[PDB]
Amino acid sequence: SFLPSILTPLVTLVFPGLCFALFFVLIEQDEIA
Amino acid sequence: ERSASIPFLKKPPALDGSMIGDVGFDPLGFSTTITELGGDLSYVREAELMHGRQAMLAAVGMIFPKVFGKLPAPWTEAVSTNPLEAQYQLPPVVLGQILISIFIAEGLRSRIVFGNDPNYVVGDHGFGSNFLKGKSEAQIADMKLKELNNGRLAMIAVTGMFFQISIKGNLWPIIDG
Amino acid sequence: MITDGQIFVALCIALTAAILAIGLGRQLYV
Amino acid sequence: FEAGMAQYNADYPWLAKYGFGPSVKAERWNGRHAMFGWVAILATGVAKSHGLLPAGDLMLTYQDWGGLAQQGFNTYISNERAVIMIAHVHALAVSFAAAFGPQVLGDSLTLLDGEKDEEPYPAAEIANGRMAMFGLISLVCTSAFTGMDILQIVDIGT
Amino acid sequence: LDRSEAADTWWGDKDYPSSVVLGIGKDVPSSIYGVTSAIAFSVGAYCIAQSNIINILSGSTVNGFYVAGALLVPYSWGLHVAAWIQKQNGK
Amino acid sequence: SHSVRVYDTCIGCTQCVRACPCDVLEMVPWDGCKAGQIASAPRAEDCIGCKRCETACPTDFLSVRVYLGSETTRSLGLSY
Amino acid sequence: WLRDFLWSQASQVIQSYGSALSAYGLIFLGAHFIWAFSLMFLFSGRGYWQELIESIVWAHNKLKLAPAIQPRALSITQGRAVGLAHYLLGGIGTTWSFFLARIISVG
Amino acid sequence: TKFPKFSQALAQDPATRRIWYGIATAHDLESHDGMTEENLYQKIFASHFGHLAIIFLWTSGNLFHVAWQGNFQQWVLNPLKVKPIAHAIWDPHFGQSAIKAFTRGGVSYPVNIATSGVYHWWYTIGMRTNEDLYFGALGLLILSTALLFAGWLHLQPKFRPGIAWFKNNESRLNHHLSGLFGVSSLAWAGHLIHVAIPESRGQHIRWNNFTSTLPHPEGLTPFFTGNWGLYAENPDTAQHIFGTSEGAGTAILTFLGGFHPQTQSMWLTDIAHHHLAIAVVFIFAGHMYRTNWGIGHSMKEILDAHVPPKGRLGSGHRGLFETITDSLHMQLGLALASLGVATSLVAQHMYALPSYAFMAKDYVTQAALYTHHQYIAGFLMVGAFAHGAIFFVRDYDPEVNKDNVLARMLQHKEAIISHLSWVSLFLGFHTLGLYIHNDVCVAFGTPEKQILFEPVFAQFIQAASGKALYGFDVLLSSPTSVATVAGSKIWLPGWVEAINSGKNSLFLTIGPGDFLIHHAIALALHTTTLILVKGALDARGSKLMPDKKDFGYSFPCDGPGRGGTCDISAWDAFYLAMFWMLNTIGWVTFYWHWKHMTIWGGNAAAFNESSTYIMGWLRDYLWLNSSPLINGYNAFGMNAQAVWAWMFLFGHLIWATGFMFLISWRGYWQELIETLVWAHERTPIANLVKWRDKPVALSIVQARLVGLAHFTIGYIFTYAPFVIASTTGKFS
Ligand code: CLA
Ligand SMILES: CC(=O)O[C@H]1CC(C)(C)C(=C=C/C(C)=C/C=C/C(C)=C/C=C/C=C(C)/C=C/C=C(\C)C(=O)C[C@@]23O[C@]2(C)C[C@@H](O)CC3(C)C)[C@](C)(O)C1
Ligand SMILES: CC1=C(C#C/C(C)=C/C=C/C(C)=C/C=C/C=C(C)/C=C/C=C(C)/C=C/[C@@]23O[C@]2(C)C[C@@H](O)CC3(C)C)C(C)(C)C[C@H](O)C1
Ligand SMILES: CC1=C(/C=C/C(C)=C/C=C/C(C)=C/C=C/C=C(C)/C=C/C=C(C)/C=C/C2=C(C)CCCC2(C)C)C(C)(C)CCC1
Repeated sequence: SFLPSILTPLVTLVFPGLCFALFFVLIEQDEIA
Repeated sequence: ERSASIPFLKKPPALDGSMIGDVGFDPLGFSTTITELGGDLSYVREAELMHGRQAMLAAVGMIFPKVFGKLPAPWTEAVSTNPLEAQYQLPPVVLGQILISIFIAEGLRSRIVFGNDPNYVVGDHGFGSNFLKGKSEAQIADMKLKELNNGRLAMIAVTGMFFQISIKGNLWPIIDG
Repeated sequence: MITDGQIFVALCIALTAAILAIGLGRQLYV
Repeated sequence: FEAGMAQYNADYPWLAKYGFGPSVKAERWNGRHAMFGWVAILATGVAKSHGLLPAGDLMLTYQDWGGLAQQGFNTYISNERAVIMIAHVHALAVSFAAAFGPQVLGDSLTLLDGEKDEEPYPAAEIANGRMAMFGLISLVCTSAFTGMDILQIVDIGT
Repeated sequence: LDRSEAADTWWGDKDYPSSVVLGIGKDVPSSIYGVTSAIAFSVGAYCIAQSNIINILSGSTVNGFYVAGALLVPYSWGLHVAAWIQKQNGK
Repeated sequence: SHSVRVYDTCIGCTQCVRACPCDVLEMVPWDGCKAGQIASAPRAEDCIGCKRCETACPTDFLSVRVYLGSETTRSLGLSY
Repeated sequence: WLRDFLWSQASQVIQSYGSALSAYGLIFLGAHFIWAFSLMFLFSGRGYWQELIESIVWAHNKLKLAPAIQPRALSITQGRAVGLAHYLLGGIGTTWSFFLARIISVG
Repeated sequence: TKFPKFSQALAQDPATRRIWYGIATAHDLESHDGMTEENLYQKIFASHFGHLAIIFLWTSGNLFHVAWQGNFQQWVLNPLKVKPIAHAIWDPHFGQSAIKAFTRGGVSYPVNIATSGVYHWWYTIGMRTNEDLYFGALGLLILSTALLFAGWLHLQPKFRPGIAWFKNNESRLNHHLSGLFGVSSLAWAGHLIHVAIPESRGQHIRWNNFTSTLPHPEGLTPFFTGNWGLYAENPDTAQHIFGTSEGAGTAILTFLGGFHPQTQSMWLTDIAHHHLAIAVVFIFAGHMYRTNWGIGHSMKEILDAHVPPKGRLGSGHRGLFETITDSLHMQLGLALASLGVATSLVAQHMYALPSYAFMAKDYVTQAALYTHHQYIAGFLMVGAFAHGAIFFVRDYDPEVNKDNVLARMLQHKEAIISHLSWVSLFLGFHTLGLYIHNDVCVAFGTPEKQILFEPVFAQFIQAASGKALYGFDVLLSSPTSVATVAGSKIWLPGWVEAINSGKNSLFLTIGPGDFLIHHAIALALHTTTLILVKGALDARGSKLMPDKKDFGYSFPCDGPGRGGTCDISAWDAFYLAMFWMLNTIGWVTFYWHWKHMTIWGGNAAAFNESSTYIMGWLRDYLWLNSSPLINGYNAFGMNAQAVWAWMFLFGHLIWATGFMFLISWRGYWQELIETLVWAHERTPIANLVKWRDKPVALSIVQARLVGLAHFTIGYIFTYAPFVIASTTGKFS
């Protein structure tokens, strides 16, 4: 099928990259005032 | 000190007559353990009302398909009049669309179910509540108790029905075949 | 032979599980 | 429904500020993309009718596109798939330039950042977007349940 | 069961345990305990011997009333321990 | 920051203060010891945790004791 | 490198038992043993060994033979030195036996 | 509101260690800021729900992938020839040669050959088509959805259970033994009798007709009349073929014993009877404890009054109930120890008594499963001991355990540690000495001088179980024995032929190599227990550090004073015993794999001759069987084992990289990072990009953890390719 081509890059490159970006930004968020 | 339903067993500590249909019937003590845990009986009462209403609707809709009739038969001509067979014979369109209708109804209900609304009354979803405006609080309690009793009966009835259709294939006084 | 529709309904159930997992994670965080 | 918005915001208090979430800016942008996508699938339908898209049983080869060709796998990629994917890559590149690049002209994507708000809902494009996205979800619903494909459904319904 | 809802049964200082450890059998006399222990051990040994030794146990035919009674050997052990406990408790 | 404590087994040898490379410790008057002094840690925030005080302490077990805790720029001793 | 050099040329070493190069095979195994033994000193720490020595000293004191020269775990610098020395000896001995057995057998 | 919100100290931490310590202390809920016991228990409950959801998602994923991309239907027809497929490969880095090589298993796309035995398990329990696997995957997905909803729900205010409910031990134990164990095992027996035996006998019983089809021709009339032998009458014949009605019986509950001849696996009727009987026993066991009615037992009373006379065991078990029901670490340690013992038991029993059809001839799956479960058993045992140490250093109250059975352990810990040291030293000295003696004797061309000790006691136990080749003639090996006479009519007629048949792994023949390797295993177990026991007992304090409990469980050191205090915290005794866990499980798996490879090849003389010396171990097991792995890819081409070769060298690399963290320590790297900080701050252009957390070298405990993880992961990722690729290449 075409689901492997559609999903493997989506879930192994785009999603983990966005997760790393989100985690980095969140850990670098400073205290509220 | 003693249950009003089972006069040789202790009254359930959680139940105290402050709910509709309270006759001290809790041998196992579900209310007792829930109160020890910390939760209230609002969840179980609202689930009871949900199950009772669904059982009443199911009972009427299961005696009907073969009593007054299986619709004008635009598409239901092929669906078997046996209720346990009809569920595995609904078409994809009607099945999915009944599914999505009940899904949106339940999803709408879920927020007020698990919400923190202090004014929420159990079993008060606003559907058809206009008739309760005229009646008095004693009458309101009587009507809610009648609803609870009918649902309680239907929960057990239906259960019978389903089993009779499963093992015998017909109810005794109705649905001869 | 598993059908495309079968894979799709399984994927829909998986997405529902994903939403519930996100909710559980949020409730665990708070 | 505003109560659900507050419940979300509350839960996810970060995604909220940039407009990502149940926001009017997000609804508007999708709606724009959904209208463009109705136009897009119509364009592909007439292109396939007029045999516009290099098409047929022709398939890529490992010697021309390598491992992305997937030659030897069960998947059989076609040159029509390749060319439409190239068109979508061009669309994505232009979009990425418009989004992460200057707000040269037009409208932002991230709620104009700058601590702007979401303007709760011509300004009927949001209604059209509601139309387009409900049509799209209906199309996937029929393609999944009835199994009658997509271009075929569009052609027979139109 | 809560931690408070428990009798004090520790007997390390004493030479014998209190009869509270027997539970429902706390009030049972030592003579009755001992004679019932002897009867239980004899019956259980007889049942096991007739199930397995005297007749080799066949899967097709097992009595069941011999399987029962074989459990009385542990019961006989408990009964003679309780007999000793009651004898030392003078009860 | 780390927590520096001094127990009453001290014998006023003033060697912990000498071993101290951050001026965290000082001698203060005391009644229990014959030398009339006891170590004290009024500047524990400057502590880095090398435990030279503990190394230099001659008691059978350490009158001066350092418990590592929350890290800071000073405690980590980062020049950057 | 792993297949055509180490695995391929270790044949002359491992197949040396019962021949003149049996000494090279034995030294090969012993050098491997010493290299592995060194990792104990390289990874471990003095506090664990001092506590273990305290338990053993109790066992000896129970029989009234604890020495006047009290036993101690090796210093930290000494543990590092012992680990390094055993590591180097094991490695160099392994290569020594391997090269000598291989070259004497084939050349 | 920094990332470690649960730890204000780490939040104020300005270096990069904040992220590391927050990640590694995220799940240490007991030490979190502003934490209460009730909230701790509720959060643990929710995390348990999420974990169960993850397990069921993993199972559903395996089932779905086999259903969608696996050749289950083709494998069903010819189990002994078709290779099971795990899942398809999607990799844009593969070349045409790689795609061609990985195209296998009778499919048109690259795939991976399953080595988990899931095909055999599902075929045995009665899965015959991809549709059944898909519906099972859907059911597991729905179950995971329900579990996630439950985890969310039980964190709500009105649905948050209380501390008393959590600490209700009697009700939990009653239900988790009578329902979770007992009723679940009864349900599995019902599943076997209703779906698995009919499918093995050639009947398609599914949800649409299991109501109509009777499991037995008699029905429940024998059950209610008490003529229960009718269900054992007419067993399966020795000419039965699995999955076909020819040679099929009607018995549903039997005690034939032995093995099914065609599949060389245990009888499904025997398995159903097993589960039924053990379900009955568990249901009886689960009525022991007092819950709301009067009958039952009080565990506090039992423990309190179990004290032997004259203070033999001190005050007895007084206070143990309080400590166990208060400390979660003791409960965790007991659970981990029990589960590690159970994992070792399943590893030891699956190969000896295979239960799944055609698994005995699937050599790769057997070795993979044994190695897998033995490694997890070692991990669980080390975890049990580590959490016992944490309980001692965190949750132990001497006032409660005033002269307790637990306190006397601390009282004579010196004797315990010294005797563990003695037995470890004795075993190691003499095992290594005998091995080196044999090595030198064979090296000097005189194998006759070897010190070869026959494992007489193990051979005696085999003879007592029913082996006859040794000629001991004891108990079941003796025809005249009363034990043989008593058992002659139920299970011995099958068991004797099964054990004496030489084509099986049931009670393998043993010799001097088995003696020596077993004593090596004893050495390794005793040394691991020595390290772990010493850590647990010295966690509270020591002569070098009597106040260790104040510092806690995992601290770096006490400084260079008093001669040096490296690795003193009793977390470092986990760290150091993990090495011995890897060592002992590696020895065990080497032994299993070699003794089974030779027997599969019909060349057991090679093991019996060469296993008596370490050169033979290095030559005839590692060097000999490493060829098909390293030749996975070479200069001339590549095979399907190229992935396994890559992984062998990758695990080698990870294992070697662990040595860096384990050998080189923090000061060198801190100075190096200071130099790098200077360079980054002083270079132009790049100095505009500036960090937020000050970069620092990894902490001492952090780097010990990282090095140990590299060591362990390299260990497993370099042994798994060997044990799978060599077995696959040799097919024996
Ligand atoms: C409900 C569950 C169940 C069922 C349906 C069967 C069915 C069968 N078993 Mg039994 N079995 C069971 C439970 C069950 N077993 C349990 C729990 C055990 C103990 C581990 C055994 C141990 C066993 C053996 C060793 C053998 C069988 C065999 C048999 C066959 C004939 C038995 C017979 O005629 O007994 C008729 C008996 C009765 C109607 C009355 C039984 C009442 C019991 C004794 C009550 C007390 C139970 C006790 C407290 C539970 C704990 C166990 C205790 C004995 C140690 C038949 C296939 C034989 C076989 O198939 O050989 C090929 C055989 O050799 N069974
Ligand atoms: C827009 C709209 O609609 O607004 C709504 C709003 C609102 C408020 C909801 C309204 C309402 C009211 C509603 C919905 C009322 C619904 C009432 C309904 C539908 C009530 C069924 C009861 C059934 C029972 C008790 C069955 C007993 C069954 C029993 C005990 C049996 O027969 C037993 C038996 O069968 C067995 C088991 C086996 C057989 O062998 C024998 C028999 C047959 C004897 C309004 C105002 O009307 C309109
Ligand atoms: C039931 C319920 C609730 C609800 C609800 C309801 C009814 C929700 C309904 C939601 C609904 C109906 C959501 C559809 C979204 C569709 C989108 C975004 C599609 C975009 C698709 C786009 C932009 C596609 C674009 C293209 O692909 C096209 C077409 C052609 C290709 O060339 C490529 C491109 C990219 C150009 C509450 C109120 C929330 C509370 C509680 O939960 C209970
Ligand atoms: C530190 C600590 C801890 C931990 C611990 C551990 C980890 C342990 C383990 C342990 C173990 C792990 C053990 C085991 C054991 C075993 C045994 C003891 C066995 C026995 C057996 C038997 C008795 C058998 C018998 C028989 C039979 C029955 C049949 C056949 C024959 C024979 C003879 C074999 C805790 C947490 C507690 C806490 C405190 C501290």
